[PDB]
Amino acid sequence: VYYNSWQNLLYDSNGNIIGFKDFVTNKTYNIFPCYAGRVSAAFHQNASSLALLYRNLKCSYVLNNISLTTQPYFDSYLGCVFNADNLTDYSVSSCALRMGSGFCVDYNSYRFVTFEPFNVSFVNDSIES
Amino acid sequence: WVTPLSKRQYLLKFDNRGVITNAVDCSSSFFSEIQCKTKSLLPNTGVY
Amino acid sequence: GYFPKSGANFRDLSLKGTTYLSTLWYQKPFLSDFNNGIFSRVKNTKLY
Amino acid sequence: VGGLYEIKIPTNFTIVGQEEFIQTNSPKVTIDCSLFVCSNYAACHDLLSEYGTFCDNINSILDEVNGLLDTTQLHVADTLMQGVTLSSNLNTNLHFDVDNINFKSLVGCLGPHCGSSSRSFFEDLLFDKVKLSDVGFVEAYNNCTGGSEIRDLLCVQSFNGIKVLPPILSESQISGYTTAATVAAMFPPWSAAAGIPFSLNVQYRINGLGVTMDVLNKNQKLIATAFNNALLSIQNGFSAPNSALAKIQSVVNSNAQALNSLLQQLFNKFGAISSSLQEILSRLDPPEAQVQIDRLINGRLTALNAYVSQQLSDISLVKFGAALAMEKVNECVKSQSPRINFCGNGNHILSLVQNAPYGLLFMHFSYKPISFKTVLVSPGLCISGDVGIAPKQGYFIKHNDHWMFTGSSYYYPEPISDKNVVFMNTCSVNFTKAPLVY
Amino acid sequence: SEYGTFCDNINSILDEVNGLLDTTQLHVADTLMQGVTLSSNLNTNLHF
Amino acid sequence: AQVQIDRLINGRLTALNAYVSQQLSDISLVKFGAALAMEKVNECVKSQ
Amino acid sequence: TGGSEIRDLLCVQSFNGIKVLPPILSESQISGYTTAATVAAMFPPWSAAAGIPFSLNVQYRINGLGVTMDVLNKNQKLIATAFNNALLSIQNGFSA
Ligand SMILES: *[C@@H]1O[C@H](CO)[C@@H](O[C@@H]2O[C@H](CO)[C@@H](O[C@@H]3O[C@H](CO)[C@@H](O)[C@H](O)[C@@H]3O)[C@H](O)[C@H]2NC(C)=O)[C@H](O)[C@H]1NC(C)=O
Ligand SMILES: *[C@@H]1O[C@H](CO)[C@@H](O[C@@H]2O[C@H](CO)[C@@H](O)[C@H](O)[C@H]2NC(C)=O)[C@H](O)[C@H]1NC(C)=O
Ligand SMILES: *[C@@H]1O[C@H](CO)[C@@H](O[C@@H]2O[C@H](CO)[C@@H](O)[C@H](O)[C@H]2NC(C)=O)[C@H](O)[C@H]1NC(C)=O
Ligand SMILES: *[C@@H]1O[C@H](CO)[C@@H](O)[C@H](O)[C@H]1NC(C)=O
Ligand SMILES: *[C@@H]1O[C@H](CO)[C@@H](O)[C@H](O)[C@H]1NC(C)=O
Ligand SMILES: *[C@@H]1O[C@H](CO)[C@@H](O)[C@H](O)[C@H]1NC(C)=O
Ligand SMILES: *[C@@H]1O[C@H](CO)[C@@H](O)[C@H](O)[C@H]1NC(C)=O
Repeated sequence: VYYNSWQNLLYDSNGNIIGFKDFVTNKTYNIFPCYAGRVSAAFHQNASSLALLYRNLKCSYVLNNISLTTQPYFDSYLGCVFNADNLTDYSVSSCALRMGSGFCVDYNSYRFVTFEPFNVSFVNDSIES
Repeated sequence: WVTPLSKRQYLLKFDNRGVITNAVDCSSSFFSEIQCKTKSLLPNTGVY
Repeated sequence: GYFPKSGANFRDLSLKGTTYLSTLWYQKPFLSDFNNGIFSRVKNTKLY
Repeated sequence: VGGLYEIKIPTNFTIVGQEEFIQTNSPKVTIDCSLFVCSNYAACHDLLSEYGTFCDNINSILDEVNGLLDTTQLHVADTLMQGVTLSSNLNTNLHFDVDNINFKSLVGCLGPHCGSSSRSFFEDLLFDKVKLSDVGFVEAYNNCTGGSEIRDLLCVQSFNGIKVLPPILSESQISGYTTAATVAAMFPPWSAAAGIPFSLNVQYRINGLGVTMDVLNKNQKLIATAFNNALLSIQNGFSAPNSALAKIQSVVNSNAQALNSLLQQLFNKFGAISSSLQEILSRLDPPEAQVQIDRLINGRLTALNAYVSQQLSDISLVKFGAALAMEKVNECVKSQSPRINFCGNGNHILSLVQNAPYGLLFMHFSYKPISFKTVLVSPGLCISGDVGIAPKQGYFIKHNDHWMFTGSSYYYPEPISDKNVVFMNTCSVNFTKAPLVY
Repeated sequence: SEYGTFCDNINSILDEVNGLLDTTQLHVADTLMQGVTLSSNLNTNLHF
Repeated sequence: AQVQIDRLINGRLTALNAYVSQQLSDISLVKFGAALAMEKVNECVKSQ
Repeated sequence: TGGSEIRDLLCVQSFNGIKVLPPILSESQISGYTTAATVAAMFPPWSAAAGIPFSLNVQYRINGLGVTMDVLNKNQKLIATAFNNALLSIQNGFSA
């Protein structure tokens, strides 16, 4: 509703264009940047392939808008993981491929597993006097 | 009422409908300089 | 941009006559230098 | 006056709680130097490749810095878990208070059957007031492809190659470690409480300040209620403009400010015709576009070197803070080291720890005098065959025209005995003469 | 002015540094004064 | 004059960034020294 | 701005925008705090000296090293003289 008769471009504080009104149709659009980002690749010297993490992307978005691949995939907490088996039920006390938030990539194929470096010592003695 | 124009730097504030509600002539006074430095009409409490 | 200087003065250059015109009305300081430009604030005199 | 001095000795007391946040971690900033300097523009990536290793150096320093943060977070978690032994019969759904002291708010879910719910009510109340924790950053970046009309600066930073990664251990794991370290003082084998019940440890710590045991073991209910009232006052204190919560928010704010300044460096012209590579490459051909783009490359690479040098300087302070927090876990929470103002100010009784965004929050509990009696005290007596005696953690006082001892932190006259005395084979000068004693 | 935020960054880092020094000097003075209780009868012109 | 002044501006801004990076490094050592002095006030002067 | 013919480098630095500001607490205030912390050991309630007279604190600290109490409370004048001689040696040692 903000475009007056002499106005056709919406700018931010930095001087990027972020919206416009089309001179022919008078339709109004917001402009958003196309997605840009890195791939976090985990590699082990004893392996022939990478485990790939697309941080904060759901696998449907990666496959539909970035690239199709033949590799198996799943939606982990950190984002879409390719070429690793979802085994967060399993746990490891040491990890060379630390992904964040207590998740680790382990290699035998790759596994995506939880990192739990410390334990409590347990005894079966009574708590009560 | 008439006053001279010249090439000057202003802070301009636009509201949520794109009207200029306020302005600051940055070199006109010490408080105007604090407003332009902080890009705000009411700077935070502090020593500048 | 081309803006007024904040804290400078406007001059009320309007003149109202009834019959006689003063020859001083057509000299400095009324006749004024344009330089870069001028900003005007004008009262709309709404008669009936 | 004679051999005696006027001293104010406490006649009543309470327990007071004091919060202390110590930063042990910071947001793991990672920069893609190539994406930051050149965006999607091939003509810039060509020129940037003729600068050679500068992006490799920026990436290598940031990877070292982030490895120092990861190693520090592991060393803090190791320090929390060191020596902790718990009973497998322990169930925090039923076991939450002992000896009239209530720990229900300090203890989360224990064991994996409850999942990531191991955050305590105290830690929940502390995390809910800080938007950009680790899970806060993960949710903000998850929303960048959500199609939302909200233009989050975190998304704009990430699309320009500036991103915060999650820490190697989630805050829910650390909250599990602070929960386990807390319950390790509550129940046998008491592995964090010197191998004795928590209330007895509190009682012996207060007695060590110069308070007679005879008041302590009759006032045990009043001491327990003072203790859990202090804990409730700490919890309620986060709703006010709390200095610990202000410090935690200042960690997030200083990070967000530094990233915002680094993003604003993309819009400086550095004496080129424009700050936009789109405008340069749509105005000039390669021979002149090169001259403009090279000014932008030098500006942006200078801004990255400045940001890197600031980041190295800041992470040195984060390592110093984490080393202090590990020292307080060891010498205030797991044990009571004989160091006066180390574990907070005043007559420090005992300390407890809870997880916090990018750090640990310690609660220090102190013996606080409420009211005082002015009394005349002797620092020593000369008795019998000029044998000297000095009081242990206390004073000699005249009571009913008879010499008696009192503890220095609580007025309670009790008879003089070898239990509360240091002997000397000769009394010093200006010790009060008392031939009738012993 | 075409280098934009460079001087703003220099000023911001030095203001942070000087705020760290000020906070440190307060914490040292607090550490000196912590727990100090003196008699109001004390007068160092006679008691030394 | 612009081409020459721009070399002076780059030289002087580079020198300020170097001085800033040195100042941050030095103040980290001042904080470490102050933390030690508070520890000595507590553990040598006010107690043993 | 005193009009002196002396060209102090601090003035040239300040006119080029380089200036040292004073600290938020003056060194006079800090010397007040160190004075207060010092007299807190001299007199009751002895709040910095573990709640006992300074000479007794000194004697007990020396005894803790493995010195019998008998020689300490017999030689108290010699100990006090050694102590204030050490303090004078520090003050005089600032002239070297
Ligand atoms: C000494 O041993 C006794 C018996 O083992 C302990 O007494 C128990 O103490 C708990 C508090 O920690 C009492 O819980 C209270 O229950 C009422 C409801 O009945 C509730 O309203 C209170 O808020 C509180 O939770 C418990 O009733 C009590 N049991 C008995 C049989 O007296 C005592 O704590 C031990 N320690 C000391 C220092 O006395
Ligand atoms: C797009 O918007 C413009 C501006 O409102 C429209 O042009 C005006 O249309 C009215 C009504 O026909 C005329 O009275 C004006 O003279 C036109 N010109 C201007 C500059 O106002 C235009 O008709 C709209 N077109 C469509 C397809 O919506
Ligand atoms: C990845 O693997 C984990 C572990 O097997 C899955 O988590 C379990 O999911 C089922 C069904 O929702 C729940 O009943 C369990 O309670 C979950 N366990 C845990 C530890 O959370 C997870 O669903 C898998 N995710 C994908 C996308 O494959
Ligand atoms: C930690 O506990 C789990 C479950 O009992 C076990 O698989 C793992 O080997 C333990 N690791 C260590 C370091 O104790
Ligand atoms: C505790 O564990 C030991 C070793 O398995 C066993 O001998 C003992 O019977 C157990 N006691 C209980 C109560 O489970
Ligand atoms: C100690 O102080 C509390 C709070 O004022 C009061 O309830 C209690 O009765 C007092 N006890 C004595 C012995 O004065
Ligand atoms: C992320 O997006 C969802 C849906 O719009 C919203 O409910 C949630 O509050 C958002 N969280 C953040 C941190 O933006």
